[PDB]
Amino acid sequence: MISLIAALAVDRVIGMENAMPWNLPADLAWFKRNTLNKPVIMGRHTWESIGRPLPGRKNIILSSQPGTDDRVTWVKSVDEAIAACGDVPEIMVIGGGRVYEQFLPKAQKLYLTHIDAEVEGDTHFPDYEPDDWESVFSEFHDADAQNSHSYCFEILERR
Ligand SMILES: NC(=O)c1ccc[n+]([C@@H]2O[C@H](COP(=O)([O-])OP(=O)(O)OC[C@H]3O[C@@H](n4cnc5c(N)ncnc54)[C@H](OP(=O)(O)O)[C@@H]3O)[C@@H](O)[C@H]2O)c1
Ligand SMILES: Nc1nc(=O)c2nc(CNc3ccc(C(=O)N[C@@H](CCC(=O)O)C(=O)O)cc3)cnc2[nH]1
Ligand SMILES: [Mn+2]
Ligand SMILES: [Mn+2]
Repeated sequence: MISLIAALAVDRVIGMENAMPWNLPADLAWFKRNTLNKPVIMGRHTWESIGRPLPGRKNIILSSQPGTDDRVTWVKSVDEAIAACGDVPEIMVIGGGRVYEQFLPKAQKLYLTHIDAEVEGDTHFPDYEPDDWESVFSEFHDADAQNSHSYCFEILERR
């Protein structure tokens, strides 16, 4: 089972200049809760952006080039990435835009954070067919002293 997890600002913006230009500790905490103890697949630019392994998860990096860090697993295709996860119940695809596009056809489940923020982007989440997906969980949070936008956790499952 393949799932995508991502946080989307207005217009599906997910990144700018190889970062997320927001700061929402509560969303990072949701990301960790939903990924811990599962393998995470990411593209090389997202690997660079995070800048270090995510602990407690098997980190699998897609790149056409040989790997440059043996603390993580490097693979050269979608199918190799999936195989490197092994017999696991749930594989978490953690981006970025190019990787999300490739895994979205195989995915059964999306974990999307909808952030009420206007930010210029150079990377987007795929323009996914909404009719394909059932919303099974929604949880809205107002901004607070730690989280300077409102945000909504959503889980969708392919119908
Ligand atoms: N808001 C969020 O939830 C979120 C999540 C993740 C990332 N982001 C943001 O998204 C941006 C990065 O996304 P991006 O689209 O630029 O890059 P990306 O998808 O992270 O990485 C693309 C790279 O991955 C490799 N790759 C992808 N598919 C491959 C395949 N099938 N076979 C082999 N290699 C493959 C290639 O590396 P090579 O060039 O080495 O071949 C490619 O250049 C950053 O701004 C980041 O902060 C945001
Ligand atoms: N919902 C969601 N939010 C994100 O920020 C996000 N980020 C990525 C990729 N980038 C990142 C960047 C940093 C960390 C990170 O530092 N997470 C730590 C923090 C734990 C804590 O803040 O609570 C982790 O252990 O997961 C994870 C992913 C992919 N999907 C996402 N999905
Ligand atoms: Mn806002
Ligand atoms: Mn919805």
